[PDB]
Amino acid sequence: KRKFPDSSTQNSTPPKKNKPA
Amino acid sequence: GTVNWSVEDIVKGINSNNLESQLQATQAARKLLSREKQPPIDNIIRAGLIPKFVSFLGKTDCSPIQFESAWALTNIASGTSEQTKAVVDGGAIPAFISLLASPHAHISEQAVWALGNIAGDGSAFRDLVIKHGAIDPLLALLAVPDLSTLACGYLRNLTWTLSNLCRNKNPAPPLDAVEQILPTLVRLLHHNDPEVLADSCWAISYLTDGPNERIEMVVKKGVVPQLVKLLGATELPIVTPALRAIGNIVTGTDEQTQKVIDAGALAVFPSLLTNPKTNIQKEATWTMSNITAGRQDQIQQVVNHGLVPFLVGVLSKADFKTQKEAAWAITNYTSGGTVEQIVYLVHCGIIEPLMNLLSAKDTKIIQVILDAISNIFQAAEKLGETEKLSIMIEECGGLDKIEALQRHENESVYKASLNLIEKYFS
Repeated sequence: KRKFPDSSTQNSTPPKKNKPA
Repeated sequence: GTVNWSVEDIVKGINSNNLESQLQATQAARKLLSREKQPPIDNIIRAGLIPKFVSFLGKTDCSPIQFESAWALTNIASGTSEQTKAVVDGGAIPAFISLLASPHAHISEQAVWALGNIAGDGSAFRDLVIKHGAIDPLLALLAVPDLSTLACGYLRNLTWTLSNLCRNKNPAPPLDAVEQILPTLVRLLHHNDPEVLADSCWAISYLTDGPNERIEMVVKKGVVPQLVKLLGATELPIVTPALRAIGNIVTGTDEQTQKVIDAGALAVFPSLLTNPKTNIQKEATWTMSNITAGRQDQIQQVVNHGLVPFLVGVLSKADFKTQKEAAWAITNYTSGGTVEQIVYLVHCGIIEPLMNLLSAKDTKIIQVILDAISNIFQAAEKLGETEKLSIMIEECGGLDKIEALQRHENESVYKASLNLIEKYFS
C-alpha cells in the first residue's frame, strides 16, 4: 500500500482565485 | 470614470473625509486590482490601503463600499502568501465572516470568495479561518431544502471555499471541522452542476489523503458509490478528483478497499487504464497497485474483471511514470497472490514487458521488477516449473538484462540479480 507523500500535490490547480473584471 | 486611476489618486480619495469620495476611490482600486495584466497589488499594500478596505467592510450603511472593498481585498488575497498575509494582518478574517450574514447576496458571496483565498493559502490560515468561526455561517448559507434554488455562481463559490477548508496537510484540517463539513459535502456531491461536483470531489479527495482514520470518516458517510458513479463521468474535471479520492481510499485497510470494489469501481478500469490523458492512466494504475496489495480475494476480483491484460498493456506501453506504477501493481500482485493467480499472470503475457523494463535507468523500478521476478520464480518452485520460466525469460532477452544488472552501482540490484542468475540461470 502506497499513499501520496505528505509533500505531494493534492491538486495541480492552485488554491486561490482572483475575481477578474 | 473610476478607470485607470493612479494609486496616488486612490489614496487621496480614500483619505478624504467623504464617504462617496472613498467609495469612488475604492471602486477605482477594485478596477486596478481586477486587471489581468500585472495588477499593482504591492503598490496598493505599500500605500497602506488594506486597513482602510478592512474598515470599509464594516460600513453596513454603505453596502456598495462593502462590496468594492471585499472585491479589492479578494484580489489582494488571491496573490502570493505575503499578499494574503497582508490581508489577514489587517483584520480581514472576522470582518469577512461578519459579512457572510449580509442581506445582499453579492456581498456575502464576495466574502465567501475572500475567505476561500485566505484559507487556500495553507494550513495555518485555513485553521485560523476555522478558529474565527467561519464554518457555521458558511454552512448556513447552504441550509436550503433544494440547492437548485441557489444561484449557480454562488453555489460554486461556496463549494470551492469549503473545499479549501478541506485542503492541505501538515497538518490536515481539524477533525471536528471535517465532521462538521462532511454532511454538506455529501449533499454537494449529489448536486447536478459539473463544477460543484468537481470541487466537492476534490474536497473528498483532500479528506481521504492521509491516515486510515480520515479515510474511515469519509467512507462511513456512505459516499463510495457516488464516487464510483462520478468516476464513470464523461467530464475529465470530475473523473480526475473522483479517481484521486478512490485511489486514496484504497490506500487504506482491506475493508476500506473492499467498499470500493463492492461499489463496482473495477468495471470502470478498462477505460481508465487506456484513458487518453496520461495522468488518468497513471493514477488508475497507482490505484490498481493498491488494490493488488490487498487480499487474495481482492486480487481475484481484479482477475475476474479482466484487468490483468490491461496491466500487461500499461506495462508494455505507457508513459514511464505509469509503467512504474504498473511495475508496483505486478510486484504487489505477485507478493500477495496465490500460485494459480501468478500462473494466470504469466499466461497473460507479463514476462516480456516486465523484462523489457529492466533496461530502465530508475533504480527503484529495477528493484521492484526483480522482486516480482523472484516472486514468480517462487511460485514456479512450488510447481517444479522453474526451468520453463527460466527459458521464457531467456527467449525474450531478460537473462541478458539480469546479467548486466549484476554490474549495477546499487547493492540491492547487484545482489538480487546475482542471486537470480545463480539460482535459476546457472
